Amino acid sequence: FAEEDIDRAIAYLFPSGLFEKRARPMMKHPEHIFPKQRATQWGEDGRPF
Amino acid sequence: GDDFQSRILDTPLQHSDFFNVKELFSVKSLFEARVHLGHKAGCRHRFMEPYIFGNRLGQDIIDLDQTALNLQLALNFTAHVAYRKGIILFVSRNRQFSHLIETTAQACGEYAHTRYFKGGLLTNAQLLFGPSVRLPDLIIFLHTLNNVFEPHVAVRDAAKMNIPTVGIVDTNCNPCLITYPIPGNDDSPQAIQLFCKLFRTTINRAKEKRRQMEALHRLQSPK
Amino acid sequence: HRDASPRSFLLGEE
Amino acid sequence: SFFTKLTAEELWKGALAETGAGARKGRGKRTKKKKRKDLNRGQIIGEGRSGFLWPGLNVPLIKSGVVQNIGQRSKEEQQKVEATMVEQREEWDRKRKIKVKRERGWSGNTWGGVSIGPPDPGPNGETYEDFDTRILEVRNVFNMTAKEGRKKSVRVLVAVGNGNGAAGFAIGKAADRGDAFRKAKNRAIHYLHYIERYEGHTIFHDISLRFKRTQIRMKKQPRGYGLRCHRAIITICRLIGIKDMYARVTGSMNMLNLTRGLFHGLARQETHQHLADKKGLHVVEFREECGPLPIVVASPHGALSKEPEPEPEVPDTKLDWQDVKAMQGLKRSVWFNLKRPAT
Amino acid sequence: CPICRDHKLHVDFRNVKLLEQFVCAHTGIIFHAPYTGVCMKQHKKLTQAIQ
Amino acid sequence: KNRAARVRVAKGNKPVSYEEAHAPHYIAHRKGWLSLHTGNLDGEDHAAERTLEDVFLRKFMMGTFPGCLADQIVLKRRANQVDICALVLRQLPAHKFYFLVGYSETLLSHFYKCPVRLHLQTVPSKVVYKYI
RNA sequence: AUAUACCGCCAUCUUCAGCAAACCCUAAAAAGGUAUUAAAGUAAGCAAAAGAAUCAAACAUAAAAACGUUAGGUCAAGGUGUAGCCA
Ligand SMILES: [K+]
Ligand SMILES: [Mg+2]
Ligand SMILES: [Mg+2]
Ligand SMILES: [Mg+2]
Ligand SMILES: [Mg+2]
Ligand SMILES: [Mg+2]
Ligand SMILES: [Mg+2]
Ligand SMILES: [Mg+2]
Ligand SMILES: [Zn+2]
Repeated sequence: FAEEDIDRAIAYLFPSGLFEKRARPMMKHPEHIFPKQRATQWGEDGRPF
Repeated sequence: GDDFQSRILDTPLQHSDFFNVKELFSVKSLFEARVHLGHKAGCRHRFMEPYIFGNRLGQDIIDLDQTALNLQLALNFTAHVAYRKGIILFVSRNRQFSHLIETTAQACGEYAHTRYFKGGLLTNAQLLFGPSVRLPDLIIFLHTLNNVFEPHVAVRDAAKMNIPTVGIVDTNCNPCLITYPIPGNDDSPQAIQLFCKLFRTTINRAKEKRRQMEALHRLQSPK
Repeated sequence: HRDASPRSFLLGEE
Repeated sequence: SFFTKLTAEELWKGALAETGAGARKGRGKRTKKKKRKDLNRGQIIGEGRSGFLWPGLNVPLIKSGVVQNIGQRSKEEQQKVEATMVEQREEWDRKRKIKVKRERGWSGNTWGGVSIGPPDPGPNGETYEDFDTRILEVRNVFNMTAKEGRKKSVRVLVAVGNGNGAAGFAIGKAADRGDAFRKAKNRAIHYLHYIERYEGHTIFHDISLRFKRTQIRMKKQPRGYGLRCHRAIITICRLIGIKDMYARVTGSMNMLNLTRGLFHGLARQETHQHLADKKGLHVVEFREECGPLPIVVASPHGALSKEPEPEPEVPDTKLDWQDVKAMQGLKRSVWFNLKRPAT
Repeated sequence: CPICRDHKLHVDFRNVKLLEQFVCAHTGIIFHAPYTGVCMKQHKKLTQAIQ
Repeated sequence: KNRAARVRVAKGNKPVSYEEAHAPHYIAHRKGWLSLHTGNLDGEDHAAERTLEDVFLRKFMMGTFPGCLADQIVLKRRANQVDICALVLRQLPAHKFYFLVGYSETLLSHFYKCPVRLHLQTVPSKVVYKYI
């Protein structure tokens, strides 16, 4: 089972006819959906890396 | 346990020159690097006259004897701060020496800010950097003037935050708010290169001494 | 000009 | 009709006329203004005027092991439940008007001298419960704007102090008064002066200064003298921890210049220990209630000198006519040294 | 006033702890009535009790 | 300025749900329809009766579940079946909901002469899409 | 009766580019806060932008357009505050 099959399965099981496709149901890998964020720029002692 | 931590942190303060910074420089060494050369008399600041040896045909000369005394104090202070694992930030807006100063900070293991200084960087740090950002414990101003011939904003902003400042102050600079002023030439490449090496050798010695001090005291605990 | 006075604060209507 | 009925949120929004244009431009001398009320506050699901009892909704579904059935309260029983609800409804209303007194300031309708509490906690949970905030001036300044015409902001001057020598002041400006209070209160905690008090109750020496056009003449006083100063100086002195002092303010009574001039002088005074170090001599104190007994209040930290301080035959001090005028035998005002409450 | 508002407070020569509050510890002078806000009737009573 | 079904901006302290945040021009674009029947399709009858029934069904559920509705209800008609899907806050005891479901179903099935079922999904608190 | 108590739904500048909030700075601040070879401003929301619609693609058209301005329009869409009528 692949990402392409996932999108096809979700489209059948949750039919949405919204014109904007960002607003449609999605079951994507967390990397695609969650914005990758800059991590902590300093350690426990507080010295920037 | 508690005795060892007290020994590591309290013993260095019982010696006048714990890190032997006196040997790094000499009046002759400073004179070779043209550290006694100042701006013309017209550019002179009123609070720099104590440090000026005289006026050699319009060019103010900086007493290299006061420079040696002041540099000893400033290098000594910078070593204890580095010994205690404090954050040291090098600050300058001279673009000729921007790459040298950033390379020096990287060699020492410390930090450099040679770029445009944002208003509020120190007084409004938590907004600009994050909630629990740790500010620098010492700021070394290799140049205390910005490119419009005005005091660098971080001189006042470091005083507002009660951060000590070690700054090179040429005849046209204002040393009043510099905690440890070092009177000397700031324009010549050979003068700036000397100061960068001194601050880099000093910081590495202080960091190395702490490693050795911990191993000796740590080893004693089992032994 | 009348409701900016400290009356509400000094009475306890918080 | 049942189809022309609107919700409570829409009924109160219209009736209160809060979002209406008139309120926004402040075109009414607000009085007798409608007060919003929640009508679902004391209503229990399953309770009706008819008094029916619904198992599983407003009464126990099972009672003493018996499965209940639908029922209705008698006319007498319902009149009791209806009465009890009215009592609870009225009880809440009376509590709404009940309030807790807060001490006034210099006057009943002014904000000057009103405590607004401690500053807010800091970045790392640094609480300031030991600090108190007092208001020194609230002004409604105006900035003319093309979009809004005359636009109004609240400019608040506050002072803070822990009553133990540390105090500061700041100005906060905003469009809302509550915001100006927060801005000024948390800003002043970042400008804390430390003021030297002689023996914890007074200044180390007389202080005369001019800040812009405001003049202040403070005098060191013995214990039990109390604060006999401008009301703003009494407020700031209590914040600092000074208990006994005299001060006179002349020229302009600008509150900011008085606050800046006060902190300027109080922060640049000279402790006895500092004077002993500067001149190298002992600082000795002679109290008339202790006779000629010499009291040493500060000794030089390093080497004690052996050259006596020069004592001129006639000093060249610049004296103020107001102070000297009293000893010349001239009459004081009827307003001077009147009986006043303890400060 | 402070004395009248609290009925249990009694101005008696034997109640020295109360009387001390109305005398200056540093100068030993009895405070005038405006200082503490007591009414003239109680201030006269306080002065007699302290004496 | 257009005012229809638009929750306006204040100072960033007003919670709004996903449904409330989106103005009418986002219908069929970002948010769907709360009612789904066949009465507005082309060549279909009884639109007025489906629309009148919906208006009543929404006022009925608001009053029957006062303060217990987290969001607007969704009405789904299939054949003669009616399905009401409501997000309800967890304020009332569990047994009280079982009473109101049995009551609201029987009453609305004998009023419109169709099988009516109530579907309740309980939320811990109203879901906030954004603070405006 | 009162749109000069209002909700609701709109007109107008307007497809104009601003609005509001949290901070920070000033030899005091009524306010103001930019320089890129950079000199005190900073990090987020709403609008714009983007996106979606006119069933390829573009362009275009629609839609969208904050906060305010005109006590603008509407108590007669409906609802409702205050006052008034109830043979
Ligand atoms: K209107
Ligand atoms: Mg130079
Ligand atoms: Mg009064
Ligand atoms: Mg109007
Ligand atoms: Mg757009
Ligand atoms: Mg009009
Ligand atoms: Mg009507
Ligand atoms: Mg009409
Ligand atoms: Zn009395």
